[PDB]
Parts: sequence; C-alpha cells; structure tokens
Amino acid sequence: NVPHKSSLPEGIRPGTVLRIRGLVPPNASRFHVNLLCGEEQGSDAALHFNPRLDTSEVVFNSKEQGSWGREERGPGVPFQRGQPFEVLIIASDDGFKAVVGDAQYHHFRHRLPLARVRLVEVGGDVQLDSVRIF
Ligand SMILES: N[C@@H]1[C@@H](O)[C@@H](O)[C@@H](CO)O[C@H]1O
Repeated sequence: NVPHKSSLPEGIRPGTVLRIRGLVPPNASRFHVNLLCGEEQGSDAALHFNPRLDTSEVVFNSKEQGSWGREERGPGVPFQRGQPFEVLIIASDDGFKAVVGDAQYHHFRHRLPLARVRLVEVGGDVQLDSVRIF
C-alpha cells in the first residue's frame, strides 16, 4: 500500500460504486477512506469512513470548512488485524451505502452535495490491494 489517491476531476453521480479490497496489517490501529471535495489541503470531506481497530468502532463523518460534523457509527467492527476485507461504498441520491464483506453496514445520508466530490483518498494502517470505481 501507500497513501493512495484517485482523482475524479469530473465528479461522480448516483450509481457510482467504489470497491476497495485490502488487508488490515497485524498491528494496525486505524485507517480511513475519504471522499474529498478538492485536492487542496484541508478540503471538505463529503465522507470520512474510519474503521478504528484500536477503539473497536467504525466512525462516519463529514468535514466542512475545517470542522468535523456529527459522528455516526455502525454496529461493532467488521474488520480484524491480519485479515483481508472488501468494502463497497455506493453513491446514491440520498447518501452513501457502505457494504463490508457480504453485509450492508451503514447508510450515511449526504451532508454536502455529491456533485462536490473530486477525490478519493485512502490512508492510515491498511494494505491496499485494489481500488476500483464503477
Ligand atoms: N482525529 C479524528 C479524525 O481523524 C476523524 O476520525 C474524526 C471523525 O469525526 O474524529 C477525530 O477525532
């Protein structure tokens, strides 16, 4: 892996599916997937998906003008150190649906306009095998 970025300079529309395949390293503490509204530093985050192995939670949030919004959490932690995982982030008209493995995990309703998303960035403690956008 590596702090991985995929620019989407022309944006995305409902019906776009982000498929991330990878592995949580043995001593991982946390990793994240951000759908950002620009390439500049401090850009708003339409979505911050943050599995935290250290605190056993998975947090969802948005970032606007530098401030994080209200945190949402899914049930438990469907990730485990030393194991492979597959996540689908689906963009629909009303939000992003997150699927982990074979289960629907959480539905995050849009906070910022989907039309503003211009970049996908994956970072933290994660071994990335592939990131596809369908
Ligand atoms: N430092 C973390 C950020 O990295 C982000 O995960 C936000 C999510 O709300 O929580 C903060 O406490």
